[PDB]
Order: sequence, then structure tokens, then C-alpha cells
Amino acid sequence: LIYGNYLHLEKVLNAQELQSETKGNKIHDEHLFIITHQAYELWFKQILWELDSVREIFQNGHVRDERNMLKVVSRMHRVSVILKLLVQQFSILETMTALDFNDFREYLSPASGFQSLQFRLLENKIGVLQNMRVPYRHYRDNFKGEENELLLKSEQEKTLLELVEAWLERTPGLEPHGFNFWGKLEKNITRGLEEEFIRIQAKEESEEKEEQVAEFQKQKEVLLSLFDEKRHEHLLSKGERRLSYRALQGALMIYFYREEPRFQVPFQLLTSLMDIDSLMTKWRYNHVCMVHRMLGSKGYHYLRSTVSDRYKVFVDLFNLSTYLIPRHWIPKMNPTIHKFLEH
Amino acid sequence: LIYGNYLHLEKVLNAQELQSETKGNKIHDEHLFIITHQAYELWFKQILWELDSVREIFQNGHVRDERNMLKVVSRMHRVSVILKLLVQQFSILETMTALDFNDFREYLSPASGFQSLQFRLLENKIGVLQNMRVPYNRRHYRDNFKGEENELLLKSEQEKTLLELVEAWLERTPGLEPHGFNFWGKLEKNITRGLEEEFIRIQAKEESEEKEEQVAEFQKQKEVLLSLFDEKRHEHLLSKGERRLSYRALQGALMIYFYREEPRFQVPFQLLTSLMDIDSLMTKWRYNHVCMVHRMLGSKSGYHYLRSTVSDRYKVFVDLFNLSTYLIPRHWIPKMNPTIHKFLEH
Amino acid sequence: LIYGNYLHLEKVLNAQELQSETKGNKIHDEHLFIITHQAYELWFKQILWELDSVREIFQNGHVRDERNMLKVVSRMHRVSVILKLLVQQFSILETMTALDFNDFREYLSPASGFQSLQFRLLENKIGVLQNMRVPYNRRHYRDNFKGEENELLLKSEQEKTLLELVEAWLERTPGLEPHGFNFWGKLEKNITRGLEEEFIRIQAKEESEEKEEQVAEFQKQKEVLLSLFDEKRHEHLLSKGERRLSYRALQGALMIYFYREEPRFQVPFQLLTSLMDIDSLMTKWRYNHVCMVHRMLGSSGYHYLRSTVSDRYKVFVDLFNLSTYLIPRHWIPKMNPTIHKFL
Amino acid sequence: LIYGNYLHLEKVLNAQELQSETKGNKIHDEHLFIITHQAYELWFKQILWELDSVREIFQNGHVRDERNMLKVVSRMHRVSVILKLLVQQFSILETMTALDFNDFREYLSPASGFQSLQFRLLENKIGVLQNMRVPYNRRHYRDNFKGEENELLLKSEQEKTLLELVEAWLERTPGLEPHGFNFWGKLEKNITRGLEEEFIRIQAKEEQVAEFQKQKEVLLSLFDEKRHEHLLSKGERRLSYRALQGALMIYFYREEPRFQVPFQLLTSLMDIDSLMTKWRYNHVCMVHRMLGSGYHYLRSTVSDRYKVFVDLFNLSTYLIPRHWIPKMNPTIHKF
Ligand code: HEM
Ligand code: HEM
Ligand code: HEM
Ligand code: HEM
Ligand SMILES: c1ccc2c(-c3ccc4nnn(CN5CCNC5)c4c3)c[nH]c2c1
Ligand SMILES: c1ccc2c(-c3ccc4nnn(CN5CCNC5)c4c3)c[nH]c2c1
Ligand SMILES: c1ccc2c(-c3ccc4nnn(CN5CCNC5)c4c3)c[nH]c2c1
Ligand SMILES: c1ccc2c(-c3ccc4nnn(CN5CCNC5)c4c3)c[nH]c2c1
Ligand SMILES: C[C@](N)(Cc1c[nH]c2ccccc12)C(=O)O
Ligand SMILES: C[C@](N)(Cc1c[nH]c2ccccc12)C(=O)O
Ligand SMILES: C[C@](N)(Cc1c[nH]c2ccccc12)C(=O)O
Ligand SMILES: C[C@](N)(Cc1c[nH]c2ccccc12)C(=O)O
Repeated sequence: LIYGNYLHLEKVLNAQELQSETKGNKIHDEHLFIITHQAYELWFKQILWELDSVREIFQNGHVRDERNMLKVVSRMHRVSVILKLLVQQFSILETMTALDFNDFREYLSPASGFQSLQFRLLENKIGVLQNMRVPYRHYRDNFKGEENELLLKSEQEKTLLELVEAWLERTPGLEPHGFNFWGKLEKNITRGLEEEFIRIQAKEESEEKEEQVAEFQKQKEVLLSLFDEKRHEHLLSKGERRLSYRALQGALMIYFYREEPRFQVPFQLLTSLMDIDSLMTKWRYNHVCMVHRMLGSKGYHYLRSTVSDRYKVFVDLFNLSTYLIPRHWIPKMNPTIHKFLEH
Repeated sequence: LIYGNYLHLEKVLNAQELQSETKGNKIHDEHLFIITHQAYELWFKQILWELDSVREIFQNGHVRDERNMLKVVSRMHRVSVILKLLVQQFSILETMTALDFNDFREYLSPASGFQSLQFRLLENKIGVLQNMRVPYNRRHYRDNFKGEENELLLKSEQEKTLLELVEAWLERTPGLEPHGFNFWGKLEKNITRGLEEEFIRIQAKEESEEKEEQVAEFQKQKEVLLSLFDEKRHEHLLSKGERRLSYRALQGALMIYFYREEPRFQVPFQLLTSLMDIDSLMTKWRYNHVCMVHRMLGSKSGYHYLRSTVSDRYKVFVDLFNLSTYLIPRHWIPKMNPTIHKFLEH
Repeated sequence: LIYGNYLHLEKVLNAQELQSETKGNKIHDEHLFIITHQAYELWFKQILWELDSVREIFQNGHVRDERNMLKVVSRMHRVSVILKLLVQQFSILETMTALDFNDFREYLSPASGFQSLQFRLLENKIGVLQNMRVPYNRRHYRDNFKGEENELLLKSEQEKTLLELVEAWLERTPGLEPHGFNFWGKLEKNITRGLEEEFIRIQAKEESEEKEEQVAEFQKQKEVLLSLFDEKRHEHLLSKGERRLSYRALQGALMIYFYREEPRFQVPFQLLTSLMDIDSLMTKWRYNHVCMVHRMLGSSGYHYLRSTVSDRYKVFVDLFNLSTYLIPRHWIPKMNPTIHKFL
Repeated sequence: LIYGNYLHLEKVLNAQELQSETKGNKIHDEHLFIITHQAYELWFKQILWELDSVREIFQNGHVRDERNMLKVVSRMHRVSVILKLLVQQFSILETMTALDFNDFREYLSPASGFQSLQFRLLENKIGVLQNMRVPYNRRHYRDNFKGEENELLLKSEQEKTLLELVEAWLERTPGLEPHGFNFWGKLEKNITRGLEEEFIRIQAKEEQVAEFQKQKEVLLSLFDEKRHEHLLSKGERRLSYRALQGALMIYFYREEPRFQVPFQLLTSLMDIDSLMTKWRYNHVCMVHRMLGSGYHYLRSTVSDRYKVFVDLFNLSTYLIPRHWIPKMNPTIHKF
């Protein structure tokens, strides 16, 4: 077994054909453009391999055995390490000037990044919604045959978002007849808000007091909005939220009780999911900046639109920031109950 | 023309075969091991493409036309930007534990990075000398190769290296002509005079240990600075491989260093900077590779051979680094007032 | 002379006071928050030092001596290397969770990064125009400052900016003289001819959608390319602040772009490249800052900050937009030996 | 409360005095040299703050409550993220040429990085042994210090190091009890059996047999407590034999819930050692670029001598087939 054979370098290193050269006008920098994209695609393949392995662990029930959480979090962390490298990799293509790009651009048409199957597969499998996608036209229209079918499978199969959702719905602590997290949280917040009101009311009529009253009212609205299941359902329908109400409860349970042993690695998983969303957005941003630098202000706009919350699959995990409360309002988990979160 | 066809993804993305899986025992992390190496090899190919284009520019004489220096420096800078990414890319393989690596390591034998053709081509073309390579198991590096591959390696050894091509170019650096600006002659005179002046200053100081120490430092510095004008010492150091550039090339490099702000030398100075950067980044690649071997295989050995590679013996442009040793006060540098500052304008 | 004295560590390392601790409730992560900002401010000071040194070189006329270009480009490159580190430095503050930030946030009011003097000085000295700044809370940014600081900010607005100093230098670019190489005249003629040639080949093309689309492209390209020679449109766009450089400076920049390989233009081209880099890296800093505000405070300051991530804050947008006016290499007026040696 | 006051910018941003300027010959790049070092020192202070908080969690017994492992690992991870930035930060000083450095180098003498108190504090608190430190020109490291600073350094030498605190914790790792899961006993047995099995196979070529012999020596050496004690005395190992057993327990059973975050902790300790070494390497490379020849002294610092958690790295050496690992079945799975 030889290195070059093991790595199939006879394929990988014989895959570079400059269209400039095919058309009798070889342009040096075209080679960079080819290699950069091939490297992105190798890493996309690796991301898919990790992400699929993690999807399988959820879908086949292995995640139920918490022995497997370490593997889940290491692979999701690995995805974020790769994406970080992919963001840095734009630095290489920034050594190509627009003037030099302009010398081989003609030989590329009509090929486009839009035709990256793997990038679409990755978006789909994480959980980007097609209805939420900004029109440029459809996206699969640029694909046909087996590729179009792969895309459909990726759209119909359970996404990472859906699989994490189901798992969040089973989070220990949500049972009304058990720790009854939601009931206690609602009560504690109501009481806390009542207490705060009394204090502010006790102050003497002033601009300061009014400013406090106003802030209180805002905080109150936000915190209480959390317990409005109907508003959540409405916001789901508009696609401004993605997780079921019960999954949201599970996520918040993990956030508030992150230090409890059974929740430590789950918390890291939630953190990694947010990281992946952020890094995917950063990839899109750098790509936009690159298109602009090469093609000029007039694609740029469409791609700019992709840098938005509509492409953030785990927006709900980010938005749990909005519902931070004083620590002493969090329902206490005394050791008496702590046992259910021990292992 | 479609993306996947343009990039030949039918080759690139059908090149991943896990030996663990071929032998009926698929190990998840083997996939990462394969892709990481394939990405390194794509970027090695790109480095070779840039490096070869720059070698050609020197070898065919195009570098004589100073209009081409921008392209030369952009491409060498590009090589350093890629290498920096290659150093960062070790962070990905650090997400594989040694325990997990141990589950598929058996299926890899006897394949090894030693068999990376492109890595050897890159070392050769930059200018790593065969006689200066550390032997592994008392064997030649090329003995691991055969056929066309062995022949490519020979070509890479026999064709002009970047070191040789830069050498020739440095030897023609304007300002070295005895009949012209006569840089070396003036430099020797100014340093001798400067050393004399410095001796007088120190000797004028009140007898004190500080003075005694300054005396000691002076004596050291004098020996170093004067050693620069000893062409025989240089030849000796060449023979030992502690230097690599010809004496005259060294003069050219120093000319560029001291007169870097003169228009004609601004981009040449950046070139010299980039060559040092490439050497530093190559060394950092080797270091990170060694640390990786250790974390996976443990101490003992390839480890020790690889550690030997992390050294000045593998730094082709070591001479460019070592010109630091011969820094002098700015006022000792032979003056180039516009009267004589004419040949360094574009 | 001792290290700690040379670096005044008696000041630097006695500058960390946790407000949480001052108020009897020390929160561990507040220390990180303090150090991170102090490090940003050290580097802002270094950027100001480089940028001011470069402004002086322009303003006092030293830049006229082309021997000084290496130092100019090294210092601007150094600014970009620092900013790159400042972008990466967000990774440290991402190790603080929103939950932990929430434990000391109250002790910070009413301090804000908005009040960073140095950040404002930096924006001003590069050339962010006050009338182009997005209002915060329906008010001017400088209202957040008082006394000496307010006065420093005004000086920074009234003194010559990097943009203005580069502009004046670009206006003197060799090659623009009608009586000499006559770059603009020749460029207009060559583009007219090239466009005519394209039309002829297009008109000769077989009636087809391929032709129809080539027609559409041609029309668009023609409009863009000819718009370049419309000085009145430029003046209009200047007035709206959608461009920043004088028409003549734009000509100089384009001269440098097209003849970058000519010896006298090699390092000037690197300077233009670096100025774009600084704008891009400033934008990346703002983007990462926004993403971090969102992660900690949730979903406004957020919306104001998002507004800052835009072309209004790109001082050298005109250097980016010269991509838009890329022409085939053969259209570029020839610089043969006869009229070569001047560069 | 105003930003500049909250951050004490009246101190931080009035701490830049160029000696070149003090001596009537201002050199532009000296400013970069000062700021770079000040930034390093701010971050060293932050690393000390994290590291001390973690040492305290061990020393006050809070680590015993496994609820605190997330905080321990987050802060150690934070240390690694800072060190990574500190490695990248050399890129800034690489924008200073040696020629430009040479214009102000004279005004610096005799100041040196050797006099960085915080760097020494950091080395000490992690667990770099003084007896293992390479001497520079036959001089003690503390010789460069005096007064309260010298006293801080002594405290940092005499107080419990991160290494010692982790050691004690590793010694209490569940599973080592002979009367319980009896990890060590079972591991020794399984390895012996496996080696015997391998013998038989090869007997059933000799080139490979040679390697088998080597593996046996390595694997069996693990169970030689006396060799370990000897190597401890020479400072080629640092952890007690029992701590080593705990670490190996965590390595082999990393997926067991109670060991998942502990495994991450061990990983991060190795990361900190690696990153510290990388910092030293980049610093060496920098000295060489500017002075061109303590280049060789600094090179000596880039060694296993300065790797506090070398034992954690070396557990790679003792990897065995998965099926030799004593099984953690329901019988014992409970713990
Ligand atoms: C010279 C550099 C680049 C230019 C000028 C460029 C140009 C474009 C343009 C204009 C689009 C919008 C679709 C279209 O009109 O064709 C696009 C989309 C895309 N590009 Fe690039 N691109 C560049 C580099 C890259 C790189 C390095 C990647 C990495 C694989 C890439 C992957 C993509 C992908 C996946 C899309 C679709 C993204 C989406 O729809 O959200 N491109 N590119
Ligand atoms: C698990 C990670 C790795 C291990 C354990 C490893 C192991 C080794 C070993 C032991 C050697 C010495 C030759 C031998 O005895 O076989 C070697 C050399 C080499 N490896 Fe790796 N390697 C790793 C990753 C990589 C990667 C990612 C590359 C990238 C292409 C690579 C490229 C090379 C090269 C080019 C050499 C020869 C270098 C020289 O002779 O100076 N290795 N590797
Ligand atoms: C926990 C981390 C951070 C949060 C939550 C945060 C929050 C904010 C907010 C809300 C604003 C808008 C003004 C306001 O309403 O107060 C702002 C502006 C700003 N922050 Fe931060 N910030 C953080 C970290 C940083 C850091 C590390 C820097 C570094 C110096 C910084 C510098 C600034 C600057 C300069 C502005 C003004 C930006 C502009 O007008 O474009 N912030 N920040
Ligand atoms: C121009 C760049 C630099 C040069 C030339 C330089 C030079 C030196 C030299 C020669 C030594 C050996 C002791 C001596 O003889 O003085 C040393 C040690 C040291 N330097 Fe630097 N240094 C540089 C940058 C830095 C930076 C950025 C740091 C960061 C704070 C730093 C911190 C240290 C430390 C802590 C030591 C002690 C190392 C040890 O004993 O392990 N130096 N430096
Ligand atoms: C592979 C091949 C091409 C690309 C591009 C890319 C960038 C700029 C372009 N300008 N024209 N074209 C050709 N067609 C795009 C859609 N219609 C015309 C470009 C293609 C980016 N990534 C690529 C990967
Ligand atoms: C391709 C294939 C293998 C490698 C290795 C590598 C790493 C660790 C190894 N342990 N044993 N082997 C097998 N051979 C090494 C020398 N003779 C037996 C390993 C190979 C590194 N890069 C690779 C690329
Ligand atoms: C120093 C001190 C504070 C900050 C902030 C910051 C972050 C979150 C905040 N929430 N409230 N405040 C108070 N201000 C908000 C508007 N005016 C009062 C915060 C301040 C960011 N960087 C800082 C540096
Ligand atoms: C603060 C101040 C100085 C430094 C140095 C440094 C770098 C190069 C030097 N050359 N001489 N000196 C002064 N003495 C050091 C020992 N013998 C002479 C230098 C000091 C590195 N980091 C610093 C931080
Ligand atoms: C048995 C279980 N692993 C319980 C579970 C579900 N979601 C969680 C989140 C955090 C911690 C535990 C869980 C399962 O049902 O998967
Ligand atoms: C005409 C010339 N380009 C001269 C030359 C040689 N080396 C240099 C270094 C710096 C500046 C100029 C040169 C040539 O002979 O290549
Ligand atoms: C003599 C000159 N340095 C000419 C000049 C102006 N702008 C330029 C741009 C690129 C190259 C040269 C110039 C000066 O007037 O400053
Ligand atoms: C009760 C205990 N937390 C047990 C313990 C010690 N070391 C460990 C390593 C991994 C897992 C658990 C432990 C303690 O004594 O700290």
C-alpha cells in the first residue's frame, strides 16, 4: 500500500484543467481558482460525513445512550474547526486580484458556485428551509438527474434541526408530575416581577422612576411572552422560530441547569450548534465580500440577502439570551432531586 | 460548463476509500485522515505551480525586466499565505484522538508521508541539497520512489532550484561594481573607520567594569563585522553547508537590505522577506507535523528523524536570516545622495 | 532599565477593577471583559500611531519622494495585520456565555463601547464622514463625548483624513496629462472602439437567446463603461456621498490599477490594495462585534450596529468599485518604450 | 460609570514611553515593540486569573462535586484560546524588520523578557520544576528579580501547582480499587493474555516477530512501579504511579458519562502544554530573526523539560487493541 494509491492521488492530482488553457490562452491564476474550490469541496465532503454520522446517531436512537454524547459533541466540534479553516481559506483567494480574475472569467461561464451540490446538501441536512430561501428562481433548477434526486432526499430526510428537536423534547425535568420546570419557572418569574413592581412603585414620581417603570414593562412583556404557547405557534408558522414549544423548554432546561452532570455535555452540544450557524454565516459573508471585490457592486445583493436570520437554523438557541432572569429566580434543584441528573 | 465538471469533482470526490472499510471494519475517523492529506496535496500542487512559474521567470531571463517583480513577489507571498493555511490545517487533525487513530492505523501500513512525491518535489525545487538531507534508516529519500515518479524527482534535483536562480540574480544586483558605487569597498572602509571611532570612545571611558564589558563586546563585534570581508572564511562555511549563497550573492542581498527604501530595491526587499517567510513557514509545518506524530504514536524512530528536519539544515535561505548578525549603525552605511542616487530610481 | 519599568507595567497591570467586586459581588468573568477591551484599546492606540505617521508623510509632502513608499505600505500593511488579530480576538470573548455575562452586566451601566474615544478617532482619521454616519438614538455620535475629548474628536473631523490625503496624491498620478500620455482620452477612445467591435460580432451572431442575452450583457456593460466618462454623474454621486474620491483621483487610481506592473506603480498598487484591506477588516471587526452583541444581549443597539456594517462606513469604496470597470487587457492604452520610461 | 474610567484607560493608555524618544532620537517602530509586550502582559494576567481560579477549585475541594467540571474545563479551554491568540500575535511583530529593530535596540539594554514576572508565575503555577529548568549562563531564573516580586515568585514555587492538584484528583479516580472494578489488575491480566495469543499466532515473518518483542517490553514496562519511581526521581515523568492509573482509566473509559468531561480536561491540559511550547518556539524564531545570534538557550526551552503534562502525552505509547480493554459491563457499569 503506497501513499499515492491509498489517497487516490491519481484522481485528486489529475483533476486540474484550466479552461483558459483548453481554449488556447492559459492564465496562471486560473489554477488557484480551481484548487481553492476543490479544497472547499473536499472539506464539504468531510463536513457531510461528520454531520451524517451525527444525524444517524440521533435517528437510530443511539443518542438515547448518553455514553454517545462525547462522540456527538467531538464530531460537531470538529465541524466547527473545519468551518473555521474554510473561513480562513478565503485569505488565499484574496491573493488573486480582480484584474487577474478578469483574464479568465470569460472561460468559466456559465459555471457557478450555485452548482455546488455538496453545499446545498449541507444546508438542507442542517435544516435550512427551502420556502425561506431567497429567490435568485428555485435552487434545484440548476440541477438535474441523480443530483436533483440527492437534493430531494436531503430535503425529505430528517434534518439535524428536527433530530435535535425530538431529542430536546425528551429532556428530563419537563414532566409536570416530576420536576415541573415550566410551571415553577412561570411562577417564580411572576412573583419576581411582582416584587420588582412594588419596589419601583415605592419610588417618588420622577423621570428616573418613569424610565424604570418603562424598562420593567418591557422586561415583563418579554419574560411573560415566553409562556404564550399560541404566540410561539404563530411565530413557528411564519418561520421566525423553528423549534417546537416543548423543545424550547428542553433547551432552556439545559441552559439553566448546564452545570448538572447530565446536562454538561448537552450544553456543549447546544453551544456547538450555535457555533456552526455562526460559522456558516461567516462563510457566506466572506464569500459575498469576495464576489464584490472581483465582480464589483453589480449576485452581490442576492448573496448579501443570504447573510440573514432566515439562514440561521438554530436561531431559537441564540434567542434564549433574550430570556435571562436573575439567578435566584431559577427553580432550585436541591440535591434531593439532583440525583435524576447524575450518572 | 457545469461547476462539478469544471472542477472534475467526479475525480476529486470519488477518491476516498477507507482501508478499514475495504477490510471489513470501517472506522469513522479514517475518512478525516484521508481528506486532510488530500487537501494538503492539492495545496502542495498549487505551491509547485506558483514556485515553478517563478523559477521559469528567473531561468528564462524575464526577471531582468523589473516590470515582472510585482508578479514575482505576489506569487511568493501567495506561497506563504497557503503555507500559513497549511500550518493552521493541523488543527483539524488534532480533533482526532490517538485512541481513534489507533483503530485504523494497522490498515495503513506500509504507506507513509515519506512517499509524498509532491513534498519532495517542493523541497528539491526550493533548493534543499541532497547531501544536506538527514538519512532515514541509512537510505536515500528517492529510494522510496520508482518509475516516472523517480524520474520527476531526478529532474527536480538536476534542474535549477529557486536558491540557484535567486543566487544568480543577487550576483547581478546594481551597486556592487568596483568601477561604480563600489558598495563592498566603501562598506569595508566605513566599518573599519566606525570600529576605530568606537574603540576611541570606549578607551576614553573611566576605568570601570562597564568599560571592561564594553571592551569585551567591542572585541566580539569587531571580529564578527570584519569576518564579513573574509571571502576564505565564507568559502569554508559554504563547504560545511553553514552558508549556501555565493559571496557575491551575499553582497547583493546586503545591498538590498541596506538600500531597501531606494525605489529599485523596494520590491526586491519584499522578495527577500518572502523567501525568509517561506523557510520559516516550511519549518513550522515540519514542527507541527512532528508534534502530531508524537501525539498519535508517542515517543519512539520517525519522531527523531523528523525532529532532525526541524533545523537550519532544511532552511534554504538561512543566509538571508543571518544578515541580521551584520547590522551596523545607520550612519556607517555608505551614503547614496542623489548625486550617486541615480541608478536606483525607476 | 527593567522590563516592567520599561513597559510601565505598574500602570498596565494595576488597571483592572471589577465593578461586581467593588459592589460586593465579584463575578469571575468580568475580569475577561476588562482585559479584552484593554487589549483592543492598546491596539487601537498602535493603529492610530501608524495611521497618524502615514497621514503626516502625505501632509508634509514627504510622499512626493517615492523612496518613502515602502515605509508607507509597510505601515498600512501593519495596520491590516493588527486588525486581523483584532478580528481573531473576538474568539476569546466567545468563551464567555451570555448567562455569565448576565451576572455582571448591571454593574457596567452606563458604560458603552460607544464611548471609545480611540475607535472614533480611528474612524474619523481614516475618513468616515459625520454627515454619513447612521444616527444612534436619533442623535449625533459626538454628543456622547464632552470636554477635551469632544474637542479631540472635532480636530479629528476637521484635520485632513487619510482619504483626503490619498486623494490629493492620486490627483498627481503621472500619465493623466492630456499633453502627455493622455490616459483618459486614450481609454475613452479604446473603450468606444472595443464596444463597437463587440456589437459587430454580436450583431453578426445567429438570432438566439444566447445572442439575446449577450445583447443584454453588452447593453449593461456599455452603460457601465460609458458612465465612467460622465464627470457630471460623478459629481452628483459625490454630493450624495455614494462616492468619495474626486473624478481626477479616480483617474489616477485607475491608472495605477491598469499599469500596476510598471515599476513606479508597483508599490502604489500595493498601497491601494492595503487601503481596501483596511476597509474590509474594519467591516469584519464591525460584523464580528454585531454577532457578539446578539449572542450576549439577544434580540435596538443591535439594529444600529447592523446598520454600520455597510458601504456608508467604507471610506475607500471607490477603490473597490473600480472592479466594475474592468476591460479586456487589449483595450488598455499601450505603454510602449516610446512612452514607457516615465514610469 | 464611563468606558474610559471603567477600564482605567488613564493608566493603560498613558504607559507608552519610547526610550528612543527619552534619549532624544525617537524611532517609530519602538512604539509597536512596547504595545506588543503590553498586550502579551494583559493576556498573561488573564491566564493567571483563570489558572488561579481553577487551582482554587481543586484546592478548596469544590472539584469533588462533579457539577463543577464544566466550569473547570471551560476555563482551561479559555486559557488555550488565549494562548492561541498569543501565538498568532507574533505576526504583528514580524511586521518589524531587523534593520528597524536595530535602530532602537541600544536604548533597551539591559531590559529583557527574562524579567517578565508574569511569565515566570505562569510557568511555576502550571508546574514547571525549577530543578528541571535549563540554566542560562549559569544563572538562577529568580536572580533577575528582587523585593516583593521575588517573594511572589517564591509563593508561586511553594504553593500547589496545577500539576500537583490534578495529580491528587487523578489518584481518587473511581475504578482503581482492587476490591472494586480493579482496573489495573484486569488490565495487566488481559495484556499478558493478548501478548501470549499473539506469540502463538506468529509462531504459526520473524521480521514482524522482532516488533512484537518491542511491543511486549513497552506494554509490560507499564506495570513496573519501580521503573516509574526511578523515572519520577529523574524528572522524566511527573505524575505519581497511581495518578497515571487514573489518567489511563479516564482515557480508556472516556465515553462513560462521568469520564466525558474529565477526558476533555486531560485533553485541554495537553493543549496548554503544546501551546506554551509553540509560544516559546515562535519567540525563539523571533529572537533569531532580529539578533541573528540566547537563541540556543531559548531553543533548549523548546523541549520535554518544559512539558508539565508529558505523562498525558506518553499514554499514546500504551495503546492496546480495543478488545483487550477490561469490559465495563452492567455488573460494574453502575459506577
Ligand atoms: C473569485 C471568487 C468568486 C467569485 C467571483 C464568485 C462568484 C459567485 C457568484 C456571482 C455567486 C452567485 C451566483 C451566480 O450569479 O453565479 C456565487 C455563489 C456561490 N459561490 Fe461563489 N464566487 C467565488 C468564489 C467561491 C468559492 C471559493 C466558493 C467555495 C466553494 C464558492 C462557492 C459558491 C457557492 C456555494 C455559491 C452559492 C451560494 C448561495 O447560493 O448561497 N464561490 N459565487
Ligand atoms: C496522524 C497523523 C500523522 C502521523 C501519525 C504521521 C506519521 C508520520 C511518520 C511516522 C513519518 C516519518 C516517516 C515514517 O516513519 O513513516 C511521517 C513523515 C511524513 N508525513 Fe506524516 N503523519 C501524520 C500526518 C501527516 C500529514 C497530515 C501530512 C500531510 C501531507 C503528512 C506528511 C508527511 C510527510 C511529507 C512526511 C515526510 C516528511 C520528511 O521526510 O521530512 N503526515 N509522518
Ligand atoms: C459582551 C460583549 C459586548 C457587548 C454586549 C457589547 C455591546 C455593545 C452595544 C449594545 C453597543 C451599542 C451601543 C450601546 O447601546 O451601548 C456596542 C457598541 C460598541 N462596542 Fe461593544 N459590546 C461588546 C464587546 C465589545 C468589545 C470587546 C469592544 C472592543 C473595543 C467593543 C467596542 C464597541 C464599540 C466601539 C462600539 C461603538 C460601535 C459603533 O458605533 O459602530 N464592544 N457594544
Ligand atoms: C524583537 C523581539 C524580541 C527579541 C529580540 C527578544 C529577545 C529575547 C532574548 C535575547 C531573550 C533571552 C534572554 C536575554 O538574553 O535577554 C528573550 C527571552 C524572553 N523574552 Fe523575548 N524577545 C523578543 C520579543 C518578546 C516578546 C514579544 C515577548 C512577549 C512578552 C518576550 C518575552 C520574553 C520572555 C518571557 C523571555 C524569557 C524566556 C524564557 O526564559 O523562557 N520577548 N527574549
Ligand atoms: C466554478 C466555476 C465558476 C465559478 C464562479 C464564478 C465567478 C464569477 C463569474 N462571472 N461569470 N461567471 C460565469 N457564470 C456564472 C453565472 N452565469 C455566468 C462566474 C462564475 C464562482 N465560483 C465558481 C466555481
Ligand atoms: C497515508 C497513509 C499513511 C500515513 C501515515 C502514517 C501514520 C502512522 C502510521 N503508523 N504506521 N504507519 C504505516 N507505515 C509507516 C511507515 N511504514 C509503515 C503509519 C502511517 C502518515 N501519513 C500517511 C498518509
Ligand atoms: C465597557 C463597559 C461596558 C461595555 C459594554 C456593554 C455591554 C452590554 C451592556 N448592557 N448595558 N450596558 C450599559 N450601556 C448600554 C447603553 N448605555 C449603557 C452595556 C454595556 C460593551 N462594551 C463595554 C465596555
Ligand atoms: C522589553 C525590553 C527589551 C526586550 C527584549 C530585548 C531584545 C533584544 C535585546 N538586545 N539587547 N537587549 C538588552 N539586554 C538583554 C540581555 N542582554 C542585553 C535586548 C532586549 C526582548 N523583550 C523585551 C521587552
Ligand atoms: C434518555 C435520553 N438520553 C434523555 C434525554 C433526552 N434529551 C436530553 C437532553 C439532555 C440530557 C438528557 C436527555 C434520551 O431520551 O435521549
Ligand atoms: C537588470 C536586472 N533586473 C538588475 C538586477 C539584478 N538583481 C537585482 C536586484 C535588485 C534590483 C535590480 C537587480 C537583472 O539583471 O535582472
Ligand atoms: C512625484 C510624485 N511622487 C508623483 C506621484 C503622485 N501620485 C503618484 C502615484 C503613483 C506614482 C507616482 C505618483 C508626487 O507628486 O507625489
Ligand atoms: C468524588 C470525585 N469527584 C471522584 C473523582 C476523582 N477523580 C475523578 C476523575 C474522574 C471522575 C471522577 C473523579 C473526587 O474525589 O473528586
